[PDB]
Amino acid sequence: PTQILPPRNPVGGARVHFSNPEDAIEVFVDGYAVKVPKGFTVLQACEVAGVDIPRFCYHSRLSIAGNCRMCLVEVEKSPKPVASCAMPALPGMKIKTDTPIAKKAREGVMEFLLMNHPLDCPICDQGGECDLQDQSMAFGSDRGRFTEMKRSVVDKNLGPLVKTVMTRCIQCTRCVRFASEVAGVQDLGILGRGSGEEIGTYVEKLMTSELSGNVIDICPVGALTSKPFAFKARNWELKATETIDVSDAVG
Amino acid sequence: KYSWETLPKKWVKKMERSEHGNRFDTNTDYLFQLLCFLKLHTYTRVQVLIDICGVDYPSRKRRFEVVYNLLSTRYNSRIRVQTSADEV
Amino acid sequence: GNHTAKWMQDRSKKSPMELISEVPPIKVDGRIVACEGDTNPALGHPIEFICLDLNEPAICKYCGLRYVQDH
Amino acid sequence: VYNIVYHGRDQRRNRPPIRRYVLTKDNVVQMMNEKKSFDVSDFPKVYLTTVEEDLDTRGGGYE
Amino acid sequence: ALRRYPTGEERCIACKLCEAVCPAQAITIEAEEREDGSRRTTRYDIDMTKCIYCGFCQEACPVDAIVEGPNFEFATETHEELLYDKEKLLENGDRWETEIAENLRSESLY
Amino acid sequence: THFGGLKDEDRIFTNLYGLHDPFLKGAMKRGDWHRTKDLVLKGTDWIVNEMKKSGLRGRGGAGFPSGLKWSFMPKVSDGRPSYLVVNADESEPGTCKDREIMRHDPHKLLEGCLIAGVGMRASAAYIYIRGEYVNERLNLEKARREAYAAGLLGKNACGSGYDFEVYIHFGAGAYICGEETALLESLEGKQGKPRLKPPFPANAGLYGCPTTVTNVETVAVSPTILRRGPEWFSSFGRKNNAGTKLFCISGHVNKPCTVEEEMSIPLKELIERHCGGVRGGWDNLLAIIPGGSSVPLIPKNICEDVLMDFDALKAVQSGLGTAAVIVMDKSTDVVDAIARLSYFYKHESCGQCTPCREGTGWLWMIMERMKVGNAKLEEIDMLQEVTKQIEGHTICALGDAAAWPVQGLIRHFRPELERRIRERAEREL
Amino acid sequence: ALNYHLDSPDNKPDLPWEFSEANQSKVKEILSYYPSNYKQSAVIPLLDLAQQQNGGWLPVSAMNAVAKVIEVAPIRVYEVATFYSMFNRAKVGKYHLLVCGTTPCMIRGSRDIESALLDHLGVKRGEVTKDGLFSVGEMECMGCCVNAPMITVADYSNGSEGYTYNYFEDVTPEKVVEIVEKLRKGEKPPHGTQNPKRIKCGPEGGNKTLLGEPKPPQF
Amino acid sequence: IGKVSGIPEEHLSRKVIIYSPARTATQSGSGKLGKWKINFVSTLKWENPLMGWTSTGDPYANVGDSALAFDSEEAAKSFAERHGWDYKVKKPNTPLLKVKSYSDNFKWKGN
Ligand SMILES: Cc1cc2nc3c(=O)[nH]c(=O)nc-3n(C[C@H](O)[C@H](O)[C@H](O)COP(=O)(O)O)c2cc1C
Ligand code: SF4
Ligand code: SF4
Ligand code: SF4
Ligand code: SF4
Ligand code: SF4
Ligand code: FES
Ligand code: FES
Ligand SMILES: [Zn+2]
Repeated sequence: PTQILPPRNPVGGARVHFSNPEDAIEVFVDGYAVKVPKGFTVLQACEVAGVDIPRFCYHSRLSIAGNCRMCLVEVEKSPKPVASCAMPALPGMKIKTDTPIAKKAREGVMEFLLMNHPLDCPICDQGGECDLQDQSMAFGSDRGRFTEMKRSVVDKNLGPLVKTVMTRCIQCTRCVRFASEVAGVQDLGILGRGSGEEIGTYVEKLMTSELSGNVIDICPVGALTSKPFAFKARNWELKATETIDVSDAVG
Repeated sequence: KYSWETLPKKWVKKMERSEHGNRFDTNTDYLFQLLCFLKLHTYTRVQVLIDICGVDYPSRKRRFEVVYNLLSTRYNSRIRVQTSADEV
Repeated sequence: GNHTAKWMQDRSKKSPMELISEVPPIKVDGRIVACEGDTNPALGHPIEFICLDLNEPAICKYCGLRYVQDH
Repeated sequence: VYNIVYHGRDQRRNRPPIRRYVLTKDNVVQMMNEKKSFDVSDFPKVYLTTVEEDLDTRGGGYE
Repeated sequence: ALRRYPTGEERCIACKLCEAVCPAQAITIEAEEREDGSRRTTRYDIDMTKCIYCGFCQEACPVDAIVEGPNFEFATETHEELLYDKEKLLENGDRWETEIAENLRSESLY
Repeated sequence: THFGGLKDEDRIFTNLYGLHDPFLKGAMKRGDWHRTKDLVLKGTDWIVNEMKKSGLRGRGGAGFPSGLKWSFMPKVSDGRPSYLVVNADESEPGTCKDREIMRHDPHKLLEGCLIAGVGMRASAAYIYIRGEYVNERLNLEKARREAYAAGLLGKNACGSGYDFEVYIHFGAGAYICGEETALLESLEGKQGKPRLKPPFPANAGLYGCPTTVTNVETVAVSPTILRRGPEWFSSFGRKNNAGTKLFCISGHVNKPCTVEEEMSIPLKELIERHCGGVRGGWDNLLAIIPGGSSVPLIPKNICEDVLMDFDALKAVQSGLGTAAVIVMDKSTDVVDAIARLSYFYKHESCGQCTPCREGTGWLWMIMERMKVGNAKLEEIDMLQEVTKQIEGHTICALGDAAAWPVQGLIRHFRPELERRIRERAEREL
Repeated sequence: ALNYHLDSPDNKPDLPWEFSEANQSKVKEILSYYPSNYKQSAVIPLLDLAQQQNGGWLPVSAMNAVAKVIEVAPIRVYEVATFYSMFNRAKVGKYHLLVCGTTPCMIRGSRDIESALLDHLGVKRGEVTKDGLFSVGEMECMGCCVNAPMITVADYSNGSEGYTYNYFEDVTPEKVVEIVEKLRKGEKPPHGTQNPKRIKCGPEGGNKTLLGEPKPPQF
Repeated sequence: IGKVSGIPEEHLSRKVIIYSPARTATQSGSGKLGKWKINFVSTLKWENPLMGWTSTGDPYANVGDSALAFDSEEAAKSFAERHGWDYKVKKPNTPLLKVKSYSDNFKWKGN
């Protein structure tokens, strides 16, 4: 009745790059059609729809993974919540990001992540700027039923840049993908299986690669943090200026 | 709500809400005229200006929003007539 | 120490770093410890589970206490 | 305690979205013509409150 | 008073939660990985004059590192003394620990 | 009708018990490699059609209709050489039906590699032997060297014009590596971590090349399905479910044995006839895990008249997986048995996805509490809810396979769990 | 079992390690199976070959050598060596008796199997005996299930030649201690069902199905 | 509307920067984007020599970030031009949602 719907622009003003304006696949994100290029994962078909789907290991620059199931939107006619990060949007697919099954799937997974995770948030360097804290305080449940012995992991020596507290790390594999692909040095690894999974070099091996300090921004958890910025500040104290850099001429 | 039926449609110009306290976001010209209504009216008797809350939205074009609260001691109801007037 | 020389100018009372580096590491049984705090789980720090796979003592970050495997 | 499903218990975000729909002149003239008469019970009820003298009769002065 | 763990070691890991929760922004915390490796506050200065004594710091602190001692008798001749220095005068809570530990052992039930 | 009776001339896996020679000169006598040249010459579409007509369903846990699975492979090869990974690796608790095909008549498995390869336009078969099957993969490499020397496999499929070679990979002790989307990776050289399904193995699986992962029993009955009658095969079992499953009656039966027998057989009939009987008589039965370990329990009140076919066991709120029926009698601690199953799923869970990686250690902790009684009567509803949080969300069906034993234990023996909890309560105070 | 490396004189990336002869040929064959590229596929067989060659465990030098042979960064080889359970990364003695422990064994006395084996050997669970001969290690389902309790020995005495991964199934505490003593005495006990009256995977009273002489059925 | 606003003269010749704060690189979440903020450079912050804490002198130290956040570059520019500031709008760098799929990890390197 002459409603005023919100604009529903992409999640971060993200420019959507059509390879051609012909193969635009049209999917329904919460009953609101969006035209996404062919090949867009459901997560990107929602980031085109302004819906911000909580992701722990899905980095746009990095490869796609299922190392955790924090996204689990419910598409129309699938028997199980599909991971939005890897499910390619098919034409006509109806994505329901806020249906009770999707929200229960998100709460389920954010309980598993916070289950074996140590209570290091006060002593965690990334305490304020944390995907895990900001997804638990927004999509995860308000309470945790796990009252048992969490697993704990020794702290690997990854050099004079990345302070490592692998107990906090959720084994989403984002860094072991960043070092293999973008940094291209292939030193980090997901050693072991099960909860015993440990991320880092199997032999004590400082991350000799440059460009491997960005694993901290890649890391959705405090685990991998800047050792130079050991604890000196907090995510809220820091006044940020959008400066440029002058060390190397890449600017 | 009875108040919206009798009120001249032009006076409740821009907006109208229906929870968290009902409001008639009106226009600055029809404001004191709208405040004349809702008071000195048999079925809407406010008589009590509780509050006049200036609210500043810098990102609007009409920056401020002079939120007149109004209690109706007779009918036990509270209406929040608003406006919008910039700095000048 | 040097960090402790920034906030403490007394330099006669032992620096907290030494007060915690002189307490012996606590033997335990398993591969994971609790270190809930002093004794009362509500008057100590959030429980921090420490791994004892290494041979050297693994300190508790919040309390400085040290735990060893004691196999 | 052992049932931590939240979206059912949620209060901050478990609310119907704001439905801000526009009225154009056609709608309000339709409504004014539809409102044929203001029969009683289309009027706001009065908050009736009278005063009545009482000394200590509520409970007998003992509450 | 900044509490301590029974075995020395200031209880104040520098999370900055009290610096964040403080309504008057009295607490100024600067943190540095000490040589031992465990985080600690190089600067923990509560400005008592710029402080509302609301106990938010006692609630926000995760390890009960900062608590309000029942002292309330610390009127100072000069304002500069009233600004409680970085972890040195708030470290006088060790004297008040015998009462602060009692109050915490009796209040922790709430 | 009334199923169960399979005559010795209808058992497909002759020399199951290794009584006769497994290799050639002992396999040709059992009909192996009989006239595969004609079959390969009969084409790929005919093989797929006869496999679909025979109604052969997946012998592995998935239970998918084979043949229809083989029709998923691309017809026109676009440069990617379609593979055929045979899922020899089992590692499912209770399941030895693969261990009696890798050894003890492996030539059926090799001929099935070839016949399914020509069936699904494949170009090489990677028999992913379970890592621990060292003697079994040694027998299978012996039979592979034989079928290479006898011109059966390699550069001419049994003298035909089909180039098809069987390579034998072997994992190393990982139930998770056995999964269809994880076999491809554990064979690609990487860790045995499943991949998500949106890329299906038939579209981009092994090395990115198309492939279909088939359990040895499905690929190994394929030869005799084609050489015998697809009508003869489908003449067994009920309407949809048809064939002769290779069972493994595992535990707490006075005569545990793996024996091939017609599907849709009454579970009680199988127990009472072949493996002897539930130790201490049928009235001593406590529960039965009818499939492998990836399937809920059967509390002996719906185990009398339940048929060992996919459809009926699915309709009984359970599943027929590898049909590795595990029997448990009134003497066992069923909660301890399911606790050890959940420990197994905690150990053999490649940890790639959060719902399984963490919630399975959680299920193991809750089961090792409830088996003592250290829990609270409302945790049995947390345990149900934890399992339902794991089930639909994991990358592969191992999440299922880890939430299903505990879900079945709750659903059926909730009286026993509640009894242990109340007995712990009364033990205190 | 640590999921990382602690250096030792026996085990460090400094030590030179490379496939011995009578194993370079196996390396070449294993790599011949899989294509020219994608030779990473051969990390499981090459790692198992290195484990057989080095007497039962994988030193970091061995993983580095497998990585050089297979041409991937050593982290990928380390990732696969810590993932798969059969790859022991610390010495497990000469035999490493693997007694299954899953439910189809647990209900059939496999806990008693392991306890008898442990108290006879005298090691906690996975510690190697002071004799350096034996070590016990729990393993999940080993396939030998109808053969109800089982124990797998991994003869690492010779190395890649006398490497026998025998299945001793249907065992009992007495059978297990007998097997261990006959193993320490040097000889190789006969694997398969340690319980006669049943053929392999048989119904324990003589098989009841496969009786008639095999023959080509009516095709 | 700069003169009627009571702001002192010396703070209406100020040079501002109307940016849109980029996403905090540490956390991959866009819930703080699209809020254009005037950035009064306000660089002058010494250290009050008695205690370790800092001490600004510019009145516009914090209000650039705090409590003054518009919702569109047009509203922010209209604001900084009413008050007579010399705004230099710094456009926000937005990400390309390049098409990507799972099946590209398992690509076949032909031979
Ligand atoms: C939880 C789980 C358990 C599995 N167990 C087995 C198994 O025991 N044996 C096997 O050959 N394949 C196993 N698989 C792989 C497939 O489910 C399926 O069995 C195989 O890919 C194809 O077998 P089919 O062609 O007979 O359906 C398992 C997969 C999953 C997800
Ligand atoms: S990453 Fe650090 S701050 Fe975030 S939830 Fe984990 S411990 Fe807390
Ligand atoms: S270290 Fe960080 S980036 Fe790497 S897997 Fe763990 S949480 Fe993810
Ligand atoms: S009571 Fe604590 S939090 Fe509150 S103003 Fe004072 S120091 Fe800050
Ligand atoms: S006093 Fe409490 S809130 Fe403040 S830094 Fe110390 S632990 Fe954190
Ligand atoms: S966590 Fe579970 S579902 Fe996910 S890959 Fe590992 S075994 Fe499969
Ligand atoms: S990030 Fe998409 S599901 Fe893990
Ligand atoms: S019980 Fe699973 S193999 Fe022994
Ligand atoms: Zn501690």
